[PDB]
Amino acid sequence: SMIKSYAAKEAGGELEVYEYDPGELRPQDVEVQVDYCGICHSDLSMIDNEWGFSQYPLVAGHEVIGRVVALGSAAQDKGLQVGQRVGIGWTARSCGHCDACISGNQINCEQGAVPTIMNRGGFAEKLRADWQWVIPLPENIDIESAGPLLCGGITVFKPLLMHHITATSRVGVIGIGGLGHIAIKLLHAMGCEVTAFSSNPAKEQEVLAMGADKVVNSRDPQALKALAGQFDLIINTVNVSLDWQPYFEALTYGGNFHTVGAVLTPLSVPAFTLIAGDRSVSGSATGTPYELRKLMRFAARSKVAPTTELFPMSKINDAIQHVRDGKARYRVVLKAD
Amino acid sequence: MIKSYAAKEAGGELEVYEYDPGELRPQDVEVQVDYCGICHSDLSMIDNEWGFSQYPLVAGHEVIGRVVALGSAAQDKGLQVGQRVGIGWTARSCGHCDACISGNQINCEQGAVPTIMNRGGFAEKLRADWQWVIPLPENIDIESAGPLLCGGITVFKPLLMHHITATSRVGVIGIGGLGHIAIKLLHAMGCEVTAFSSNPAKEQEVLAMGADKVVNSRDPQALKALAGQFDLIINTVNVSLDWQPYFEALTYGGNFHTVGAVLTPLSVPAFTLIAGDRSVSGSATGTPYELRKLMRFAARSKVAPTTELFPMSKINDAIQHVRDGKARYRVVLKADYLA
Ligand SMILES: [Zn+2]
Ligand SMILES: [Zn+2]
Ligand SMILES: [Zn+2]
Ligand SMILES: [Zn+2]
Repeated sequence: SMIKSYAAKEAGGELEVYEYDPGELRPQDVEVQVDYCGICHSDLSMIDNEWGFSQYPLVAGHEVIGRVVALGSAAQDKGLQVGQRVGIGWTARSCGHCDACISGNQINCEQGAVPTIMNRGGFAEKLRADWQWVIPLPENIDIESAGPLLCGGITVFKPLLMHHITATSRVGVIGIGGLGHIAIKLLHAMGCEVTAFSSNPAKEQEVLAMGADKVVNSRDPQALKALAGQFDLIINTVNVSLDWQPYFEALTYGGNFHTVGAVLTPLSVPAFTLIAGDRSVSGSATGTPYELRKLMRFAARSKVAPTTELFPMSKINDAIQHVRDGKARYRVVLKAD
Repeated sequence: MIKSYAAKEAGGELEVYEYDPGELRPQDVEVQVDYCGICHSDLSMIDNEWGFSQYPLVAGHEVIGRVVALGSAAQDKGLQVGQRVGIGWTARSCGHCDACISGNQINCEQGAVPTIMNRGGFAEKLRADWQWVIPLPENIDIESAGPLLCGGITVFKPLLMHHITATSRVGVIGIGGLGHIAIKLLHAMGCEVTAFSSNPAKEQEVLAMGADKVVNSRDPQALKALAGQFDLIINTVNVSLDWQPYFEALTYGGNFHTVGAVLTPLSVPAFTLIAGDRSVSGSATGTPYELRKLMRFAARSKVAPTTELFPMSKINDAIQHVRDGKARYRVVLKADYLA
């Protein structure tokens, strides 16, 4: 069989129609027909070979909502049926047997979990992934907006799990873009007291409507100092460098500053600041198959969805440029056409 | 063909609908939609609340977009292909009646044609007469500008009618979709601004909008204490309140002005008007020139509605959000792939 895809033929290149033969389905593989595929900056990073391990032709896309079209020989009794609506996120394969995998922590597999993009992603009519990483979906989920929940959604949901966040938690979110807006929606659904930190507070009382209780300028020193010791958790979602110190001091005792933004400049973390408040600084990215399964359920039940905008896949290069130019409001989703 | 989201029956959900606009009229301008606000007048038209809806119905009348074509007679009318422009409640007027020829086109003697009726902005593209295609300042925020074309002009127009300046003392009844824009605009004009609010929990938020004072509209004695203190009071709510304390809150020569379409007729004692040389007035949307001026003023003063974004592909969710009373404070659709 041939698979029709949109591929980059060189680093930073525009995507071209590219047919490839995937060969026979591996025993653990599931083949999925793409209905929708989100785009995020990680696709751009891979297209651009920002991280140095891209291989060309490169088929990106890792935020897929689609339907099962075929099951490998060892995936025929793994809870999935042909026709079933499913999702595929950033990861497609893990080893299964290392301590991380066998304990249900497959995203941390010791061999390095395999990105979906590496075995050819969702910017295509079809893709394949290991059955463990093919996420079953709730019957009533909104499929047009669900794709980014698999990348951005799980990225901001995971710290809520790691730090045992409940409705009485006081949580701050730095950045109100693609990731930040989903974090605010999820926190609001959890009943938490939510503060957003943004660049432009007055031109974002919109953020209050998203689910924030309070909105503060992310650089305003007096505002930030006044919040000393107030927060159980502050999630950083931006990948630029800020003065982090006031945010560390805004943590209550036992509080956590948690970055899901891949800030390039290392955080400067004074031991005394950690010591004085029994504070922690941590990080994470995407989650396990179980966490993904749980998030999609929670989002469907709570009626939480990312703010998306649809592009036809036939205009995928326009869609990518839209994301590059910072125009996404807030997550671009491709519709397979 | 133009792809749109249309209601097929009164109160129905919107469905993808293609219609043929025919050849561009000589005075028309075709606009590609980038954003379109939603307000309750879209809902009233979808629901046929007023009895003159025609189905299939393409609503939407708060459009920010770009010129994609100029009619033959609209080629030298200040607009260029690619230019960012707005279309509000109105799409056409006759041009030749006393109202139109004098620069009062919204008061067209024949009835100015609503954008909806002409096929509206819940679509990839729409058309309007070039006079009603409002040019925009280069630096305006386009994502939030849409509702200025309807809600904005609605609360701006009484400021023009009553010659409001920074020395004016102005009250605003209601701090929802219309009230919040009124407060922001009045603050940008330097006025002394009082908000009359039914929700005591929103007081700090309303102060933050630009109100100098917030008064509990459910407290009869707070209102009575304000006798004779206001030059203008703008009603933005569409429910029947006791208007009398607000009439009495007007100074001599003062004005009560409703932009709320209250269904219970206002009870207006002649003696109250007489004793203070007071007036009760109303209005809705404005002329092309007033719209042009409002958008310039809003962009320069950085006044923008507080908006909530949905893609147009989620228009039925967005409409339900507005129906359920959740708008905080104006819902805007972002145009996206229409299949
Ligand atoms: Zn492993
Ligand atoms: Zn992603
Ligand atoms: Zn309107
Ligand atoms: Zn006329």
